[PDB]
Amino acid sequence: ERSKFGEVFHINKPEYNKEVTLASQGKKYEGAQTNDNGEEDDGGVYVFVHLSLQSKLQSRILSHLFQSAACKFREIKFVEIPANRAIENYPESNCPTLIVYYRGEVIKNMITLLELGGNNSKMEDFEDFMVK
Amino acid sequence: FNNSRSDTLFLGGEKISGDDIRNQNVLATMAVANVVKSSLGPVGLDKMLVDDIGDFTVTNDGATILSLLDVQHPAGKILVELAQQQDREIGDGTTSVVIIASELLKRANELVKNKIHPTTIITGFRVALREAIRFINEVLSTSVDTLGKETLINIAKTSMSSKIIGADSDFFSNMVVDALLAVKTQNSKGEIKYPVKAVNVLKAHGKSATESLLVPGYALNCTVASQAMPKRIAGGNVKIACLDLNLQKARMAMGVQINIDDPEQLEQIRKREAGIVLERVKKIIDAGAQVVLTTKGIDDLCLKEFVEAKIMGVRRCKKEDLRRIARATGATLVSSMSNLEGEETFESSYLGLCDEVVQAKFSDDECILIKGTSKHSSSSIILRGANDYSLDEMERSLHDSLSVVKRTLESGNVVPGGGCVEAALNIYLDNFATTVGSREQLAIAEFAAALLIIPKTLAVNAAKDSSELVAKLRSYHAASQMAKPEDVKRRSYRNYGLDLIRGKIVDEIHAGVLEPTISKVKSLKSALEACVAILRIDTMITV
Amino acid sequence: ERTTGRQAQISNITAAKAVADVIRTCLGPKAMLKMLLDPMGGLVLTNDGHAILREIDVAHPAAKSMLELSRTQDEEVGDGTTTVIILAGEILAQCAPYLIEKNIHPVIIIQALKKALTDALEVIKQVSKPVDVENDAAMKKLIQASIGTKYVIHWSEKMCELALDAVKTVRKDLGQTVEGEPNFEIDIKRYVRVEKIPGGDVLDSRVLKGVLLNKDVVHPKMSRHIENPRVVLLDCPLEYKKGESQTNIEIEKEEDWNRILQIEEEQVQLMCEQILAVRPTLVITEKGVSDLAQHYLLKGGCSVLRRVKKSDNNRIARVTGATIVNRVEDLKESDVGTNCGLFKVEMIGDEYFSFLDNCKEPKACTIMLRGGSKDILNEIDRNLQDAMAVARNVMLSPSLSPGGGATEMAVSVKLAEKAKQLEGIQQWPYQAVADAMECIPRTLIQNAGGDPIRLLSQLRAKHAQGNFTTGIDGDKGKIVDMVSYGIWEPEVIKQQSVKTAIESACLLLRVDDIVSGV
Amino acid sequence: LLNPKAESLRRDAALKVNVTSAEGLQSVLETNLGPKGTLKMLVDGAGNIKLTKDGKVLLTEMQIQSPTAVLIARAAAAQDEITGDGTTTVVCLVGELLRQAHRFIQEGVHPRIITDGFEIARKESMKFLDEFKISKTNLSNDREFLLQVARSSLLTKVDADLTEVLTPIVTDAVLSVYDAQADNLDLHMVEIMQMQHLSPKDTTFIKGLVLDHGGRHPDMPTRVKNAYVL
Amino acid sequence: KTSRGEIIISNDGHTILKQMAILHPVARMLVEVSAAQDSEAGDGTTSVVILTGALLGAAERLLNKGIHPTIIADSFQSAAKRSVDILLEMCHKVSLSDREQLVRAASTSLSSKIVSQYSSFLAPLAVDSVLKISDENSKNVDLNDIRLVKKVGGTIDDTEMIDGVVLTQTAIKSAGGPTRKEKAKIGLIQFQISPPKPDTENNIIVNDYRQMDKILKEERAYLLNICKKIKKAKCNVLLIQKSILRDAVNDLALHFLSKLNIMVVKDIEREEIEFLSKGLGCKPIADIELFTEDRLGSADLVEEIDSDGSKIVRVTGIRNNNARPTVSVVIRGANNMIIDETERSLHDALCVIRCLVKERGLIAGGGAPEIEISRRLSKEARSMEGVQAFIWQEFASALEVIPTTLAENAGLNSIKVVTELRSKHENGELNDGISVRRSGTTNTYEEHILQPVLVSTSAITLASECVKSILRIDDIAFSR
Repeated sequence: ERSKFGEVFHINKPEYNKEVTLASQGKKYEGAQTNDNGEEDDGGVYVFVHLSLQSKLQSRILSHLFQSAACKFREIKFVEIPANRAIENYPESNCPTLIVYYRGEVIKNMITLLELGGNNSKMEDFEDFMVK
Repeated sequence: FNNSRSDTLFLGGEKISGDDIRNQNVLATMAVANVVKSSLGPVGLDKMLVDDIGDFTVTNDGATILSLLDVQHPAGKILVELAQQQDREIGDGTTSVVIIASELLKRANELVKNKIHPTTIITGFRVALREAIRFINEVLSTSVDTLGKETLINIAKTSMSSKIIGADSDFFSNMVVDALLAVKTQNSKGEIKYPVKAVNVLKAHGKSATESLLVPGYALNCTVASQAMPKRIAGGNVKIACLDLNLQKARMAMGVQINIDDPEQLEQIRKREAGIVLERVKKIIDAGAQVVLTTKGIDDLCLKEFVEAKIMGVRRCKKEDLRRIARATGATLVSSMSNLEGEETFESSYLGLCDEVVQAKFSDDECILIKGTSKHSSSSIILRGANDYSLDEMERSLHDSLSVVKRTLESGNVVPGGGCVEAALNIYLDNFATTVGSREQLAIAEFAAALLIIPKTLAVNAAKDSSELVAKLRSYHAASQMAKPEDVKRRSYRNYGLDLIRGKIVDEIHAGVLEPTISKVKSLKSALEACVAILRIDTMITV
Repeated sequence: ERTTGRQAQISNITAAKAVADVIRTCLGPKAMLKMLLDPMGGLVLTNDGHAILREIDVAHPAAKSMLELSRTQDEEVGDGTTTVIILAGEILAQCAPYLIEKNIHPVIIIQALKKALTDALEVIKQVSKPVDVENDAAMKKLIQASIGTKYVIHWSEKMCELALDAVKTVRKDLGQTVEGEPNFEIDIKRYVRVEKIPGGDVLDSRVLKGVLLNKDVVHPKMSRHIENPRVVLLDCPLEYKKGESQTNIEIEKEEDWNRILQIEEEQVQLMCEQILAVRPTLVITEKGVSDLAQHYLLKGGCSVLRRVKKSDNNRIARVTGATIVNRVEDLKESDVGTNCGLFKVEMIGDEYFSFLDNCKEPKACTIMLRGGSKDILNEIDRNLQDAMAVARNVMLSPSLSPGGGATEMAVSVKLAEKAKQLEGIQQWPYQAVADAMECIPRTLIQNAGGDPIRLLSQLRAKHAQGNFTTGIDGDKGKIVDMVSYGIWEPEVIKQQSVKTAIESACLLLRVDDIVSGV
Repeated sequence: LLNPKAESLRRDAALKVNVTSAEGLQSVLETNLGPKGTLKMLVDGAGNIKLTKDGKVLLTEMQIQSPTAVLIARAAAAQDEITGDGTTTVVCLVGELLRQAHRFIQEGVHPRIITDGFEIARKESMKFLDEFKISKTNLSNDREFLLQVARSSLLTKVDADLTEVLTPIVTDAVLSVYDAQADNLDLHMVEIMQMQHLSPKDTTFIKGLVLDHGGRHPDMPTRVKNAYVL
Repeated sequence: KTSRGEIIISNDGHTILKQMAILHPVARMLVEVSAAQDSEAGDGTTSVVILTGALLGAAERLLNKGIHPTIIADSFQSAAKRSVDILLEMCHKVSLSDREQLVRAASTSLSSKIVSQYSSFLAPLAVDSVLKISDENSKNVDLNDIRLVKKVGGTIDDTEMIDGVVLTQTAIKSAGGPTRKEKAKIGLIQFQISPPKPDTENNIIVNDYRQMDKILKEERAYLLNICKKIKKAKCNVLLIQKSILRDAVNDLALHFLSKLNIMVVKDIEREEIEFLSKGLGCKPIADIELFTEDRLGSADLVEEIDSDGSKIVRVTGIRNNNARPTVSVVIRGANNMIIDETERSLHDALCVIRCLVKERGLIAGGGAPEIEISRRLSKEARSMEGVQAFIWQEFASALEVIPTTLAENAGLNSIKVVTELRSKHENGELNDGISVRRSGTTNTYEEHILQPVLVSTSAITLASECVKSILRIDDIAFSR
């Protein structure tokens, strides 16, 4: 506890840096607080950001894998933004893209995720990633 | 094609009507028929379904295919809803319903092209459906020719054809058929239904498979607790006392715990606790019982009286088994001895008579056999074979065969399958149409011809020449019906179907291809309902 | 969306042929290399069939099914990863003209394929030769084939012995008419995992007839050697227990906090007495065990192990027979795991040990592997896994079949001879299977750089008129006697490959359409 | 017999592509072999230009598009981590061997036969290398041989004018760290420093260490003789 | 198919027109005509549209002959007046005081529904429900004042009229709920009984235990004062509108009301309040400050009726001038389908009875009146002169569209049916028409196929008005 998220959240462009930026926090009683600084001494939330295009194979496969992870990894935040609404001129050549944030900072930039494990990606390929 | 962008009638979306809609609906139904065709009959071929992600599944189950099939058409989804309703009501045969509906819609469209109004087609099809229902009722039969004849024996052999037991099916089928036929009963309120669970299976390594025995009685899956009691008592005449009241050592009080250090007081408390059960046991011994069956178990201390009295006690007995044994032996399971203000078993009032009761040793768990009841009509199957692996395989095969034969028996009103109904209805409706006219003859004839799709599809799925088999089936049915007015038949008989394994026309009643009347009636009625619903759509608007 | 007619069958057959052709060159010691090009700039020249079939992406569902079959066989059987796909593809290609040109219904082809599978199994049994599974020398010689010419070539001599000893420890040779033939019930994945012990040499490795536990005594004042061990397994922890619903502790005086400790002592003492009622010698609890529980159990004259993973208990119940009870109060006298060998904890290589072996046959064991470095240990573990898989294949049937394609050629010849006398429409698929069986010798000839036609014809003539032990030499590339050159493969691998390939071909032929659906 | 979003080479197309890539790489690295070779000009796009001749550096810095060329370059790069030289030799040998193998294959020779012949020739070449080498003496007065070796190494990389400067510097630097004894050799004992605004020929050898930081007072002595270091 | 992806299949003209999303402004006149027919007649929305189309075709043909649209409209109006007169002449009059005729008409209307064998009870139910408010010689009576209350449970035979008004919500089932009260006054409350809940920013600030106690006492006092104010107005039945922001009746408020002998009913929707505004004759109360006796109703007794699980609150004996006998028929049934079908059947019966009340009498169905009127108008138009004769002939020809459509939809020979009807009408009068039961032309009157005359009269009038409106539009312009 806390069982904070439990599902994949939709992101609109105006709130991208709110929902992703908000990786930089814990909550009350999840860490030490000090004089004139209420921030937890520990790290923040792992946020898995999916930049998707509905037309692409891997995007469809990942929508399944991301929600399936969300159902078990209750403490991990999973979000999805249409790729075309995240990056101006998002190129199809990078599609799909996964960026992993932590404590407000960028941890992974995985591009054309069809090669991140099997072409027919299984939860085994995604759970092997999530533990790295 | 693709009629759209009308120059007039500016509405909120595109609109079409008439022959275009009729042709589109016919094409959609033909597309669905193409998907469901290969799944008809036991010899059908598997089809693979692929999603938008990349996963796929393979199966020949028509219901599953239709449930997972992606159909995007206002008229196409009618067939999917039809199949779902049939699965809810019948649970099987959706492929035949869909094929019949598609053929009926195609023939109705052909009639429409022949200047036949849709309403006339619907009326004629409904008249044909009513006549077909009447004929089906006329050709119904109950569970007959099942004892002493190869009717359910072939069913068991077919179910056993895919298992090791197939080699000795010639005998195991007879065993299972006799076991399930004997247990015929009215069930509840004259429902006329065979028991849901019956015919226990046992394993043995003696002799061979052909020596498998049918126990003339019941069997209990438990032990006799202490080994000091005889395993077989009173071979000439053995009585069984069935009691539900527990014989386990009772407590002085439910809410009082015994913490006593005085030997005398401990002895008194133990004497009372053991004496309650000893009196309960004595109420059975005084009745002259030789075997005691207790559902809630028997304690070791109270078994001393039985051991001295040479009475075999049984613990952890099943309530249903004891009730059945008591009823078959003329006794009744005693729910409790606390009648009014007394405590007794009514000696000689609830004791059943049996010819022989013996603890029989078998593979894995042992059991106690109760044989020689006054009227039980049940039996247990003892499996014999070369080794334990064969015995277990035969046990599973016997379970499957009993399940299928019980399903067949429970249907007290069945009709021959394998295309018999379809061909007979085709011939009957062809004859009937020649006496109606009034613009309904064409519709009735087309409806009759529609039913011929099922036998044709079955023959095609059998890798045989469908034309020849269907023609022979039609000739046999016509010959059978033509002799009806003469009230004499020597070579003309009905109930002939299509053998999809040997590619021959055989009597399905003897072969073992029968289906319940409700299944066929609902299939035909729902197929016609779906066809009518599709035909009633002559305008489509997409906003 | 929808495919009707022969088009779907043609598509499936083409997909199968495309899958097969890629690995067609993966057989034999002369197997050619392949280039795998990722969308990025990286690439490899790996020649491993499993790697080729794993890193290759196929869009057609039939190709995906074939790849899944090969991947499954890669673990179900120790060999035949590429043979199955090649054989299935060749059979499908041979049967294609009958379905397309001869207008033969798929059902006839499937039935004929099943009959040809039965005939091929019979022929494989006929041509196989027996082996001495009881003499260690023959087993070592046979298993050295899959151990030599590898990183473990240096220790092959002891590697063969270690693998054979482990397999025999897990092998149960029993035959009777009561329980049937167990088929040796050999399980390597679960109850043969190798324990890597740093230090020592391969020759120092030993096979433990039981389960080895790395959990040391939870308290120094505990027995480390029991000559009459008895194992009892429990799950519920031995510590302070709260109520099922919300539990609150209210203490007024500071000294009254000892009430919780007193309650814990009482509960732990009761649980320990219940455990000791069964005369145990070692208490294993999956959950945590309090110090008071350890003291109480020690007072009873038994050892205690706490926080033991379920993986250890799963094998302990197999090698010791101890029954695990979730609740301590429900423990029964019959749950005690009697017939246990020892609790010796002798340390090897500065590592903690706990041996639970015995002179029984629990179909489970542990391999105590030693080595001079971690890399050596890992390589030896992988090679031992491969060698034990090969030994399991050999011992599951005390016979072997000639290699170099001799078995396939003999099967083809016998199948053709039998099909000549069937006198039925099914004769065509039997001949198709017989011709497709020739794929292996064709691949061997092509990889050897010989004549793909003349050499195959000579081999077929030799099989028809001579013995069935003639095959293709890996190095010379000529037709030679397999027995003389010591070229052999286990019969189990051949039988499984043929069965799986024919079954896969039948399953693919059954599918006559692919439709969209979710 | 293909799948979407994929491309494959059939028949002998793969062999032809590999041979062409190897020939291209050889021609790229053909001109820089030997003291009479040329230099390659590399532009990173940020304004930095590198004029390099060493094969290892050229392969590492230069981008390669042909996958076969990438594999060849990566395989040849192993020379740097083992011997430190011969990358160009490896590339040229691979290119010519592939040329000859392709020429024979056009005549119908199977690739496996060529591979076996190459292995046999490799064994024979190892035997010839063993029989052909010359054993160097352990004399401490071998400074002349070290100078010759340094000159041979430098002439391949320099314009033949800086050789006179670098040969003695390299020889002395290597000899000072490794005395005439078994012990061991570690090039980390030789420090490498760079200075700007100086002539290329100014390169010199320093027996000891040079400190980056200097004095910050005009009265400190410019030179100190026999100083005690604190 | 709607823009939301839902697929709607139905042969009802009203639903088809609504879902068609007609964009042409003039074509929406057909939707308006259908709505008017539903409001007045309640049936025949297809017939009015067909007549409008036929009249439009006739007008187009007349225009092709060089006739100005205004003359077309005037002549169509005259022909419609004459046709209405002819139709009224042949109508078979009935009396609202004769329950037998109304019951027969209701049974005939209900025969088209699945519930047929139980029509012997549904027909008299609707007849009595309408008669209790229409009596005789009441001219037009609006059936919308009749409320159909559905409740799960019972069977088809279980029904009740309640001459007063029926509420759809149950009484408080918790402690203190009287479940009934005699000599009760019923008022409509729009507010909720809860502690102070300002709509703007608000909060409770506590700095001491005494402050918390004072706040709690103030909240309880406010609840008690609200309950006492409700009681002082003599409102013995409390009807609280459903709300999700404020508790309808707090537990303390419930106890206070129980001590005050006030019947409490909550979870009331807006539709029920609107219906009770006329059923009870009272007025809504915006806030407790405006809660007084003048805003309350009256009733002899209000109680919850539970015979076989009905659990329905009813109000009887209002005896208020503003209140009217808005009969609320109670519909019961174990299955939801039973109650839905009963509601639809009763609505159809009420529409038929309303058509009878507005214009007493029925006419033969199957297009017989259309054929007879067409023949009479064709015969009479021969005496006319000028453009009027041509327009009357065209109108008479167009009138035969309805029988032609009926014949075509029935699968009968289109041309032959019209000739058979015309030949038969030479001897009979409003007796022979198209019947789907006989698949041909038969004596509809003897077949009990009867339709109210008002349906045909309103159809003719609406078709005439629609064609006049369509022809009167001569230009289209944009306005924004």
